[PDB]
Amino acid sequence: KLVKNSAYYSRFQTKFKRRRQGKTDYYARKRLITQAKNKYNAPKYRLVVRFTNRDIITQMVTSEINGDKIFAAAYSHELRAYGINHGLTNWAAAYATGLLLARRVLAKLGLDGEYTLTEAAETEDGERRPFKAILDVGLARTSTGARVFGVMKGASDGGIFIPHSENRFPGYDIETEELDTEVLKKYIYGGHVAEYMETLADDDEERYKSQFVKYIEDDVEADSLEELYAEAHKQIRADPFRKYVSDAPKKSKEEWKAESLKYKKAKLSREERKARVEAKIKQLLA
Amino acid sequence: ILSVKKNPSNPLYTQLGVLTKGTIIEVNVSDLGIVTASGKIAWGRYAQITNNPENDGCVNAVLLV
Amino acid sequence: KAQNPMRELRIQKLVLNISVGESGDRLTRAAKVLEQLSGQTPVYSKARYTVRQFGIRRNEKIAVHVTVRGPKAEEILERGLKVKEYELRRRNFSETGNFGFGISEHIDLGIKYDPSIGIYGMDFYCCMTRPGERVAKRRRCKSRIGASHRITREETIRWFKQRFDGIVR
Amino acid sequence: KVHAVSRLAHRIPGHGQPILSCQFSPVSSSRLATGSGDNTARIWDTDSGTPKFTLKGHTGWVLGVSWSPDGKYLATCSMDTTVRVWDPESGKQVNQEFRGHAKWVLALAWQPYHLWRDGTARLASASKD
Amino acid sequence: LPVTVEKPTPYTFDLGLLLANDPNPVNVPKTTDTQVLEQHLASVARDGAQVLINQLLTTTTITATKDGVLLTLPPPTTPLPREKPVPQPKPETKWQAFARRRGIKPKTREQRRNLQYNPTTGQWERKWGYKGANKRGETDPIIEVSAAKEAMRPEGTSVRGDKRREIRARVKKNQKQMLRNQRIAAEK
Amino acid sequence: PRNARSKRALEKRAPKIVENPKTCLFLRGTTCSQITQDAMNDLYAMRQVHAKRFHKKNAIHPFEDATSLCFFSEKNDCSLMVFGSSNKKRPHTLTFVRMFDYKVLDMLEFYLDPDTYRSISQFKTSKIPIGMRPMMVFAGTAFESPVPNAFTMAKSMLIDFFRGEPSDKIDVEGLRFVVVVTADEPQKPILRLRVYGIRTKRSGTRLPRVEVEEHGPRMDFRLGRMREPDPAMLKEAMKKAKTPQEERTKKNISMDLLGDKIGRIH
Amino acid sequence: EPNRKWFTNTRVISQDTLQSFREAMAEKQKDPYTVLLKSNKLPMSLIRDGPKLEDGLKKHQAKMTIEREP
RNA sequence: GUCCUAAGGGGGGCUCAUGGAGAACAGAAAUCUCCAGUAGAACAAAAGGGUAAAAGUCCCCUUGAUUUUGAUUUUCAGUGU
RNA sequence: ACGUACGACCAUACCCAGUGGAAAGCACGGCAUCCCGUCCGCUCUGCCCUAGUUAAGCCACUGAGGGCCCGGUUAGUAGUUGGGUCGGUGACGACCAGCGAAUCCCGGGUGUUGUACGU
Repeated sequence: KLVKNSAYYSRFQTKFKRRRQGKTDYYARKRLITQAKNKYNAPKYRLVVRFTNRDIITQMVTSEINGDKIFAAAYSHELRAYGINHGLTNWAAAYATGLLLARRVLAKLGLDGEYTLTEAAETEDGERRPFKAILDVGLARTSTGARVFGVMKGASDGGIFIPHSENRFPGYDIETEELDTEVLKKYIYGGHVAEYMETLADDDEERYKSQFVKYIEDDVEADSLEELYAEAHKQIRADPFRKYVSDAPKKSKEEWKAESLKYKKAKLSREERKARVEAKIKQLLA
Repeated sequence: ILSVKKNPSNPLYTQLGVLTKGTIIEVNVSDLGIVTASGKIAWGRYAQITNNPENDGCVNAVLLV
Repeated sequence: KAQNPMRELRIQKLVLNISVGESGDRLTRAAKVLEQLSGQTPVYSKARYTVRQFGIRRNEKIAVHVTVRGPKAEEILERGLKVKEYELRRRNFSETGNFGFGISEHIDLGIKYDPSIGIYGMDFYCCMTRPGERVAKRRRCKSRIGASHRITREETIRWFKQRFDGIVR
Repeated sequence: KVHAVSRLAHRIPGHGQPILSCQFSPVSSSRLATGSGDNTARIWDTDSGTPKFTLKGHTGWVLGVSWSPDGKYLATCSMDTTVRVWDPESGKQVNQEFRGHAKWVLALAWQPYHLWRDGTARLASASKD
Repeated sequence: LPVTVEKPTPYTFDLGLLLANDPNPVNVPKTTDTQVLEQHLASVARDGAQVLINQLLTTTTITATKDGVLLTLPPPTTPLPREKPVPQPKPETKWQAFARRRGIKPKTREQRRNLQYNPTTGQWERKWGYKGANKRGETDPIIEVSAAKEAMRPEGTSVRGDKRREIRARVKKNQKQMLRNQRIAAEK
Repeated sequence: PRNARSKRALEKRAPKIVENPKTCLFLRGTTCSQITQDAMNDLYAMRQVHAKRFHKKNAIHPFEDATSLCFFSEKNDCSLMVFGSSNKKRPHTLTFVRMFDYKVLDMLEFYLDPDTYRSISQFKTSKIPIGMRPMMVFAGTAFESPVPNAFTMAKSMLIDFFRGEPSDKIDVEGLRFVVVVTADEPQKPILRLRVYGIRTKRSGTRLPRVEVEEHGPRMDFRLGRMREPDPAMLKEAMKKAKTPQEERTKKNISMDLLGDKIGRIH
Repeated sequence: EPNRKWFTNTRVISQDTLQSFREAMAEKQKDPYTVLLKSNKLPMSLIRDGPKLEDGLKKHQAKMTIEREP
């Protein structure tokens, strides 16, 4: 018998579009955005961390009825302005991107005429409150040593109150329930990549050149990475909104509209469709 | 002493509040300087009587920590 | 567009299975044979249902298998086609592009006989796959493989002919 | 305006014994010095919550750590009747240990930076003797 | 520009529901201009929001905590219907009526614990449940059996299931009594 | 209920002294216009957290038989319902149903004006966050009738719809959206539903200056058919249970500032 | 029997509650026509005001002089 | 008549019944591989819309077998902490 | 306008096949020391962004067959209530109103949209 029949197609119920695309866990999303211990009607912020092949995407998101709003965004390709040109997806670049997003959020809020109800009803015994967000890892696996927690560590060190434990950081030992902060420092300043460079340079020179061809070409040694990332952190903390210009071709928005509309294929009209139907009928008759 | 929690011999002895050896009692621990993880002050804890009060004229207890 | 390097056929995995049908020492010896052939620990499979005719019970271990990837799978199925004299029959190749064959003596494969383990026959199944299979296997953005990218019975047949110099009857 | 500290920033392990003294650098809060009973002092980077340096060499509990007013030296006074001066941005000891106290050295005091004469710094150590 | 509005009849408030009631008439223009219509409606909305914000900021106490600035609200006063009836006491069961008539006091939580001390083994064990004292001996190696009782024992049955038989009988009796009480309560 | 999760569900569905927040079921008849569906979408967007939505067509006429509505309330634990329909006599109808003890307490029909209806997406403003309750403002003389009428019932139903979750405290940053319902006593009056976002400005005083900006939706209704509650069922539903944290006041017995029980002698 | 309830805090109190009880104890007045029917179990050593400074100095003056000069 | 570190709770990974094509014994029915599979399986209830990166099924951690406090609600208390 | 990250409606978006893709971005991809996890580095995790490639994913268009969604028609019709209101002793036959379907038929369509950053 045929499984895919008219009754099957009629009774079939599709999933959500992003579930079909495999991009959203709605089970996690409902408990992330619609559930709370306190019912004080306050806004909620989530730190969305996503990873691509060549980039790291960090966003600060609130949820509204017609779609999510992005309070601030930082990317690992913006890190070239602070001096990181290689390894934009590694754990250290994740830390630097999280730190950059933290500094941008604080600078946008001014914690680095219209005035708020908090300022209107502030009590004399009132103190500045930290900015709070909850981590959103999406579909990524939360194992010990993942880079979502590197982004979280960078943002927390930058000054965003993210509730977390420390058993998913690199260097944590589950037997002693203790965190090796030397290993954590090595990962923050990118020393694991440097040990990989030295190990390859000692054992397999061909793999060393093939994997780190850009490091050798731009003269980025293994021993310079610690002070390079430290200087990047200092520059991020100093100037969180530095402008970076890419090597991609630059045109205006209307020029890009014209460029894309020149390659867009238009949808056929009713007259053209009827003409094609008549031509097909004539071909079938002939 | 705040209360008598469990006399090991008899629930009637617990109800009467008999202080004997091995009795679990509730004591006021305000003077010991104990705080919880939330910052709250712990002023009531459990101790066990480690002597014979009828023979000694005093109640000696050990905190259960 | 078939000349593109990303449409090159290659072996994805080779699965070696032994279905002894009885739990205990025979299954243990079959697992030992699979382990010494492959280099990795095998997997015990349990019976789904209870069949009184076959003498099996639900949730009882009756079979053992190993999945092998990489050049190890290639050398093992090369040994198996050395055993089978590089001759395959048309029903062995599936409509989805995979194939397989079963042998009756693992001693013929190139391992020394031991009286402790005995003689076991066992079957090979090779899965053929073009690059781009991560699309249907990754957790995030999992989707289907395109129709032109799928491997057909004729494609795996002449791949076998040109690469392994075998005969298909 | 200084705002009230309300939450934990970092919890950094590494000392093997109870901590007896702590002091920030006068230059910035990014560098902290802690002297403990495990015969060591330690420089911490407080931005990332990581260790930076471990100053070893005392054979008693480091009862006191003290940054120089300009922030270029760190003095440690210990239970082993000694005082040592360390370079905080390299982690190495400056010259040798200071000898001459009979008993436990309990407190330190740098001369103020505007009073430094003869091209040098002066350090006062108070001891149990 | 003022932050206080004047109307012939004052507003009323229910700050528990954040509700402001405006009993003054809303003189909607009898025109066809949607612009001035929504302008008048927005003016009324602005007045209502203004008086509600003023009432909340003046007559609710303010507490500044680590979460933020909170206003302590009164309980709601606007009457609203419930979705389900108020809970009522259950009808008394046969045991509860008998205990009320005979003065039988309920057992204390320490008395009714599933724990007891076994002297012979010198250990703490459960009275019932998994490995309970009601199934004592069913896993021991050696059990003496009396000849008369084993002669009266039917064929196939063993002494290792007698306690399970008694437990099942007691469970069946308790279930029958519970079902009888449930049927009587459903009749009432 | 042998299963623990099923026992949890039954205990959640059981009546309580302090009730759970009410749930609204959104559903449509056999025929339903796109304007009615968009209105139901806007109301669901206002009430996403405590609503369930059906997506099929139901052959239900609420003022003829409501046994199916009682069955749906039974199955979904939904005490409020928004039921959409269409007809030649009434082209755009939103039927609000309020339930009690899985039985129909009362019902009211709203007739939507198709020409003045504006959806949420037609206003280009920042929208309300998910789960955040708005404040409510009811304006006009139609809500102060001495006799209970359709406008009083509409006020009660809209308050119960936009009630949200009860809370003794609220953050001052959660006072940013207001829902205004305007209706006048008198040929049939028009009940107007608007949603605004609140902006505050300095005015030189302690109290800020409130300015509003339209958020959507824009709704115009004419009140139609109404099913009133029975008096006994209304009395039972309007009974207010007393919390166990509410002390029964005893004569000459009080609790002082240190918690001691104090007696009074005259 | 071994039980985890023996090693936990039976009574806890917060700093806000302690401050409120301190304010209440400061604002306590005496009324002859009010009778105490049931005492509230409170950590009264943390609530009651401390002894006077002259008493606190005098109560340790003897031991202080003996420690200074044996 | 047997077996079980009990159930439960939280977190994580996976997708089921079935059909087609294939693989020594293996043949309608044993195990393994691929494809198609709105759930047509399982688990609960008695849907006229229960659940699919789960409420299904396997791993990790707890298993402590019914905690403490209360001037509050209801009932009782000649043994009223 | 195109791409990406979160989304809102949740098939006009789904099931199957073909053609094309400037720019960048996604993606396939390369390597298993360290973090981490499997029978299998298949998945997960880490390192590279160099090199190959648009073959697949993805996007746009087209095509059948289904499916799905709108508007009219059905039609104020069947049917349901109402001596309702007129006769009929009454039951009922019209009429009056209130509610109020569906099948069939016709026509159209095969996704709109928010935030942020880029091309």
